[PDB]
Amino acid sequence: ATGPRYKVPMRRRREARTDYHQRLRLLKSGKPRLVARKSNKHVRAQLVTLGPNGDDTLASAHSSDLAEYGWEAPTGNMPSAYLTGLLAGLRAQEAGVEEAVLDIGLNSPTPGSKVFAIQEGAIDAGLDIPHNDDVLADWQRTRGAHIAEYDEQLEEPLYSGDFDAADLPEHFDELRETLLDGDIEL
Amino acid sequence: PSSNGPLEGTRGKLKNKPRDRGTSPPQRAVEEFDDGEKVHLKIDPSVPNGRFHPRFDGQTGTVEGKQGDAYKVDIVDGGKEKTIIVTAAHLRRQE
Amino acid sequence: MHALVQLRGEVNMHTDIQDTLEMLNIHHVNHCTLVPETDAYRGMVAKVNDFVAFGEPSQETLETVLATRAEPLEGDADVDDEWVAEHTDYDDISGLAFALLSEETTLREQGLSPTLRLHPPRGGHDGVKHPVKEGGQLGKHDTEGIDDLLEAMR
Amino acid sequence: KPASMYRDIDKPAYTRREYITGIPGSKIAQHKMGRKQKDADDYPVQISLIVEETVQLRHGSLEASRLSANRHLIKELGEEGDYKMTLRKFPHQVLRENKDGMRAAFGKIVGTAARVQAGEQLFTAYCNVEDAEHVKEAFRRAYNKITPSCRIKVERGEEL
Amino acid sequence: FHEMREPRIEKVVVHMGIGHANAEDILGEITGQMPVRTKAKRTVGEFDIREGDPIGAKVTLRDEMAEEFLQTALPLAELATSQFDDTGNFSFGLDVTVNLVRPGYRVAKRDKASRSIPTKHRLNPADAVAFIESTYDVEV
RNA sequence: UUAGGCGGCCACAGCGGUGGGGUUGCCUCCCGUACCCAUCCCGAACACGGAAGAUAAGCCCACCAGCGUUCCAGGGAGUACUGGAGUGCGCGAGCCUCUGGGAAAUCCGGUUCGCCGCCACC
RNA sequence: GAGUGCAAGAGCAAAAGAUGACUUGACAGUGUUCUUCCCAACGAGGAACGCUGACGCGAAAGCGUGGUCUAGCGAACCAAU
RNA sequence: CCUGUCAAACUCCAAACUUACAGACGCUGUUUGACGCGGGGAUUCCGGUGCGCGGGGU
Ligand SMILES: [Cl-]
Ligand SMILES: [Cl-]
Ligand SMILES: [Mg+2]
Ligand SMILES: [Mg+2]
Ligand SMILES: [Mg+2]
Ligand SMILES: [Mg+2]
Ligand SMILES: [Mg+2]
Ligand SMILES: [Mg+2]
Ligand SMILES: [Mg+2]
Ligand SMILES: [Mg+2]
Ligand code: NA
Ligand code: NA
Ligand code: NA
Ligand code: NA
Ligand code: NA
Ligand SMILES: [Sr+2]
Ligand SMILES: [Sr+2]
Ligand SMILES: [Sr+2]
Ligand SMILES: [Sr+2]
Ligand SMILES: [Sr+2]
Ligand SMILES: [Sr+2]
Ligand SMILES: [Sr+2]
Repeated sequence: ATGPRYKVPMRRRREARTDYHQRLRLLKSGKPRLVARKSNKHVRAQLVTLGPNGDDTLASAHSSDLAEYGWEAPTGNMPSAYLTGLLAGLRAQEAGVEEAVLDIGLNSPTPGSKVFAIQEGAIDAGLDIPHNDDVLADWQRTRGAHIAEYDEQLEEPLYSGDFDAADLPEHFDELRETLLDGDIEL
Repeated sequence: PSSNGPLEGTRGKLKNKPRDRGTSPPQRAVEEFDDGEKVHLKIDPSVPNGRFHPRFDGQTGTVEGKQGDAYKVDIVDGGKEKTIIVTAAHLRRQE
Repeated sequence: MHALVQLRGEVNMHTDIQDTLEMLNIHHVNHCTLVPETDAYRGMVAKVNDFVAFGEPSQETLETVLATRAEPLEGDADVDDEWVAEHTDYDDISGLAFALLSEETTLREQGLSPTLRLHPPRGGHDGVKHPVKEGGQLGKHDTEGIDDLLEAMR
Repeated sequence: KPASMYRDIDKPAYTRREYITGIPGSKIAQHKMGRKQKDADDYPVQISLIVEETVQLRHGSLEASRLSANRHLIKELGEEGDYKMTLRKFPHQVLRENKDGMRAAFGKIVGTAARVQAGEQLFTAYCNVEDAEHVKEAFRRAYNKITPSCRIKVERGEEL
Repeated sequence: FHEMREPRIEKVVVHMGIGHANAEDILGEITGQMPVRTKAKRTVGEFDIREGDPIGAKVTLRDEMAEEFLQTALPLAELATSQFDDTGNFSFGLDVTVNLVRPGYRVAKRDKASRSIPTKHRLNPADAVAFIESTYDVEV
């Protein structure tokens, strides 16, 4: 920018979307990456592999296409995250993918976070992924219990639209139960 | 030379042009080569580890297996055969 | 196709330059050879440019020299039309000369020594200390120029 | 010391003051003479002294020639005549002398010189058509004090 | 268009640059929340050689804690034109700084895909004076 | 790709500027702290929960060349320098001819306001 | 352009720098290769890269075979351990 | 802004040229066995000059 000698960062570094130092350490495993990403409203999980002209996504799952199996709840929470991971995980198994390493991008490794929920989901789908159980939220929270008990302090329905008043972690069970099922159109 | 260390007279060859300064892209540090492949040897100023002796910059050897993540590349120094341990970060496929 | 004639001896000439002449089958002063005009050969003659005389000869001249100085790969045997006819893919010297000039074959392929051992230039040459443009005999010549030399070294 | 000792360019450029100490000061008093508040474009005539051979000119010679030239312009045009002259080269090359025989001979620092390539302008003066023959005379005296033969060339000027 | 352009108070930083403390207590009571020690850099002749070591304290107020503070803080100073920043900030006073900005400032404070706020969307001295002045007090 | 995710090359992509775009869609800003988690002080950030509002930021789309950069034509320049050769010139430092290569500054007119790969998606 | 212990040159910015916390991989064993000594034989020393064992930290990939890289080093006999 | 100059231990630029590997042509080798491997025997470790490029020194 200033002159001939000026040094402009790599594009994805300017955009502040790719931590290249973390990326290298990640790519060293030689395994595919389980890309866990978040949006204010959605959660995405991708199984990316290295390629000659750029990465290759062999399977993915977006919280949006979660409804395609019977999801009538919001898509920016724990139950949403876990399920999206499981879906992507299952699709991954179908593609022949057997193992991966969790890539959480610029998100923080906070215990019980959603990226770890995504990870737990993928692991349950049958994917072998280096993890640490006690960094994963305890079952109930993944189910969405923390949200139900929150709506208990009602007086005003947590959810605007009507999915339900006291919400349902039971819906979480139905959807998971539905995915672990062999049939299911992936 | 006034000294005989490994970096004597390596001012130019081990220095980046200002614009190529800074951490290098990971893609080439992870590249995979097969036994028999011809590879050009050139140290990347920005990459500290996995280097070979500077005297060998410019060689084009033959990958003949690996040691850990580094590669074992065969070359001919003048008339003598030598095996060089080097990581992909400092290698490029020929052609 | 160019005609190469070494006009300057080996003493004191760079070794890589001497080795080049040897790869072009010339090992003595006044020895001539016929070389195709390729990028590979072009570099070689350019490197020897200062110890040789070269250029494209005329059909007739090549014929005179072939008759007078061509030789079998082995032996004394004169290389006349009959010889050419009973040993080569051609009917006479002219057919051979033409094919060489048109670069379709080489003296070797036809069982001939790659070298034409010429005689010193009758009347002397223009000197080996200057190129053609300066009045000397070194370097690239005119077709008429090469012809004069080759004919003189008949 | 004779100039024969330093006039040729037979040594590496030696100018890095970060590695050389005790360099004698320059004897050149001025590089811009005459009316330095005026421009060169404000004059019809521009004459330069051109060096015909590549050489090194010690600061002692520059000053002597610059002096004998500007000193003439002063005498003929006045301490404020309407003219301006410039010595465009600066003595960057540091000079040594080995003043123990050839043992540890690297010389001690003794001076500075300017490297001038043949065909370059050492001096360039600007004057009016009237004082054209005076500047030519100043240069004649100037080239009698520097090693090489020179050409007095009239650049901007055709009133002949 | 206006709703997402009208100024706001991101933070009010109250701090006392002492030089060696017992002052934390007052800031805590006048602000309503815990104070923070302040270390220093570079050694100084004024018996200030100890690099890392208490020298001051500050408190960053956000939301109500800030307004409820300014309501009784602003009335203590005589805001002037020069006393304003170029980004649209002003510091008066024990120091009391007020950081003002528009709605989408987070864009430059978040971790992912952060970005610097365009000049057009940056607050101005004038735009600031107005906003503030437009709330219990006078300018210059 | 009517706004997304992961990238490769790593300024042709930078700097700066103009215009346009979003009812249950996307990204955001945004709203909000019971929880997982968090601030040597602040739900600012990080983390979690969520849609009342908005397209003003970001982002995506279209475009401008003033600065920086890439490449191209002409000029500078076959100049500077240079591998091979010379009973060519010069008192000499050095130069010239033949042969094979061949710049840089700079001027001028164009180019460049990214290109490409994988996945997902009215 | 700072900083990174010390020459000089080089490397480094969501770090190789700064702060904070934790920790002792400045670990034992044994190699490959380069260097020392271009080419081309030659010791001590050095470095890079492995494996086996045991560990530290991290969610994990991973990092740690001392200090970002090139100086900071010593045979046999004998003694002590 | 304008205007005057430089660098062995400066570089936004940048040759000629030297150099690793590969293919092609040339030359060479398969009875003259190359390339390479193992073994016996040395001599040698005062050099000099021209040219090109140097560094020191009048
Ligand atoms: Cl994300
Ligand atoms: Cl090595
Ligand atoms: Mg050098
Ligand atoms: Mg014969
Ligand atoms: Mg006679
Ligand atoms: Mg004669
Ligand atoms: Mg707009
Ligand atoms: Mg002479
Ligand atoms: Mg003893
Ligand atoms: Mg002892
Ligand atoms: Na780099
Ligand atoms: Na002595
Ligand atoms: Na403290
Ligand atoms: Na917008
Ligand atoms: Na050793
Ligand atoms: Sr000399
Ligand atoms: Sr003279
Ligand atoms: Sr908030
Ligand atoms: Sr003389
Ligand atoms: Sr050309
Ligand atoms: Sr290290
Ligand atoms: Sr060389």
